[PDB]
Amino acid sequence: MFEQRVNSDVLTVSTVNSQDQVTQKPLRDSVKQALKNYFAQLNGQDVNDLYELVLAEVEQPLLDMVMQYTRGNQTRAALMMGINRGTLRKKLKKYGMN
Amino acid sequence: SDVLTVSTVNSQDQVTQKPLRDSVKQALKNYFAQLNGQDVNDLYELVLAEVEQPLLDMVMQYTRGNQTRAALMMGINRGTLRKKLKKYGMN
DNA sequence: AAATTAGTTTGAATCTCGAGCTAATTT
DNA sequence: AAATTAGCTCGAGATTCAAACTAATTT
Repeated sequence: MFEQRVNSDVLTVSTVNSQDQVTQKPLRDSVKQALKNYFAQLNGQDVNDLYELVLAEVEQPLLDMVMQYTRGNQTRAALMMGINRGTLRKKLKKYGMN
Repeated sequence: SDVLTVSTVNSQDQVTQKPLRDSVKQALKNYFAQLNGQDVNDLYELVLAEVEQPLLDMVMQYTRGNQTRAALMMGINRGTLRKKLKKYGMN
């Protein structure tokens, strides 16, 4: 009665295909594309922060959204994110959202 | 300027970059809409996994399997990297 | 009025880190 | 042969955690 939703189709993005149709592709694939494009524009420059870089690009929208969902309620936001309330306050401060 | 972007296409078949954070934002709005007040619980490990896997995968490809060079690029410890590689069964 | 949340501290537990070593692999 | 990397181990330092609490806010 319940069709399987694989982990990769839980967070998805609208895309356009070779027959000009709108389809949902995983968010992972967006991340793959951002990076292929990041790499292509390196031309041998040194990177030492790729993890923090990516992590930010993802924490900011996540906090942004969960805070809107909870209408500013930090205790609720922490409970649905699955992290300590203090940890959250730390992150909110890090991105100027407190 | 924004280093992490993706390609979008509009109705006039013109292509344009957009920040990766915008995709994430779309994805979450879509997730929240799809659940109607069902409780969300581990949203941080969820997203982090969706992002850490293709990150490891792309960097390992770029360094051709070299874990030591990979960790250096990412700015994390070689142990941490191995640990993450274990976590997602890429070993 | 009661209930919940914000803001804060304290210490325990978990993670991340560099460092250090040898065997295997690449150069 | 020399050089680098993989796979370990061991603390040390940093981070996340849950408890506590009271003031502030929302219900």
